Amino acid sequence: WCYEIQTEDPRSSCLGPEKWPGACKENQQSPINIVTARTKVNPRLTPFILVGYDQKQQWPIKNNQHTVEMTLGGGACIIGGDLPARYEAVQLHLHWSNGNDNGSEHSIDGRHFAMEMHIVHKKLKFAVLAFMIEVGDKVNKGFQPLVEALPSISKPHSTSTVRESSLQDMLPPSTKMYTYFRYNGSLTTPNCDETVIWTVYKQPIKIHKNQFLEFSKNLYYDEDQKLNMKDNVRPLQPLGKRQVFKSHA
Amino acid sequence: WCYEIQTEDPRSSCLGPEKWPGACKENQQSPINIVTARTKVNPRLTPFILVGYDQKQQWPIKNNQHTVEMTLGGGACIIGGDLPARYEAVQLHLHWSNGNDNGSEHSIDGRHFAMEMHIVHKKLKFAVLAFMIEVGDKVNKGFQPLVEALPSISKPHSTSTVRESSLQDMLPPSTKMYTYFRYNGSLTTPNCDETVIWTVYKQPIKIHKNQFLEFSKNLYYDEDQKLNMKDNVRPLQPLGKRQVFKSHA
Ligand SMILES: [Zn+2]
Ligand SMILES: [Zn+2]
Repeated sequence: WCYEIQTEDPRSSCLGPEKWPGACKENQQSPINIVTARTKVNPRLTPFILVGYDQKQQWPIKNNQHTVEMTLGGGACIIGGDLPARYEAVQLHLHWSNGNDNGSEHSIDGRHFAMEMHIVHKKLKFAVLAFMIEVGDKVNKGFQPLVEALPSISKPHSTSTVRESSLQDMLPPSTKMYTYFRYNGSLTTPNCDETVIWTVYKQPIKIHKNQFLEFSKNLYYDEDQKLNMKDNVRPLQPLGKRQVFKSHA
Repeated sequence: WCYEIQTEDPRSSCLGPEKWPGACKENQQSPINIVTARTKVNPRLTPFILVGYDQKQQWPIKNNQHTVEMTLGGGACIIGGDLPARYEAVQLHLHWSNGNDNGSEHSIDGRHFAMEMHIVHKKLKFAVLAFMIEVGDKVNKGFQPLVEALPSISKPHSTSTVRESSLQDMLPPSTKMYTYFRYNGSLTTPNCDETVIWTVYKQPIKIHKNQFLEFSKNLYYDEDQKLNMKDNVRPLQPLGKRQVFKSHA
């Protein structure tokens, strides 16, 4: 399987998003488009309890042929937030594109952002905290460790390490983590298992244009390093019957 | 009203703890002694949601004639933790003594620590988060801002400001804020209103001996600066009928 952009090469054809196996063709899929005015409020959607996000560590990263995957291994976890149980933070990655728009998978009122960061949590089924990233005129110190380590994982399957930093510094301030949307869905990559509880935050994280451009300039999809990594996003999926909730009243 | 140590001067007598007015003589009072083995577990006592503790600020402090009071004004608040509603963080202060023991008001299994920090929250009746402080061989950077500003509030009613810092850096890591004790009680200073929900944490905060000694060496109880501030603790109160809960099973 590969993203649309990967099937543009005359030779070496492979399965585009429209031809993905597994549960990819099912009913409840992700991403989705959030229509703010149609969301129902649910009081129970109170801010999450972040355990271990304040711990600085050396995070092992790698180019997994689809994105930059940063392994967390349970050094942190989330409790509460109307979740069924406690979830251990397993990994983190991002989806991005060419410009300031049409780079995020989900969209809030038809608007796409520059990138989208996904924090996957394994039920101690999947709790994925999705954040939108916007490009700004200010350097975001919290994203510096990741940016600096990209030049090392240029080649697919490369492995490296990010200097001492915490998950907290990458996320927006806690006073901005009040408003979010919640809905049942699935992974946005094969086999697209429909066992995910999504939490997409309203407030985006802001990084500088140069930190942004650094991703596609350094990462590659293939061994020969001919295709720079970008447009690694899956197109919007139909809402179907499910409802999308908002933490706010 | 004044603490025991203040009634030792031959002249100028005033109301010691045993002669405090208001609700001070009532049934449900604080501090108390926590007997770990007699505490009942309550699942609902999950970690608190800290809102705004990660925000660095210039905190206005003052010697309020009884301790160092650091005003927070609601820049932060707590939600959850089986509390009835959301509580706004109003102020912070400490109680201390002469040595590594017998300096904390509460005690865990008859053991007292060097100091005790109180974070008061106004119901948006009172939610007070109490932390024990232990003296160690390592400098605690998070406590540096407060220590440096003590030399300024030496005189009673003095006012000053603490350099940019956050409430978070003073508290122990989140992975250590799982275990705590909860019980109904009151303020430990007149008028001793019995409208407090206490949360005393098991894991103490560690500061250097020199940061410790800095408190009594700099603060004074009186205008003429004759009595250094220490032993500003109230003696243990009888448990009575109420039960003390533990977050852990
Ligand atoms: Zn993803
Ligand atoms: Zn107190």
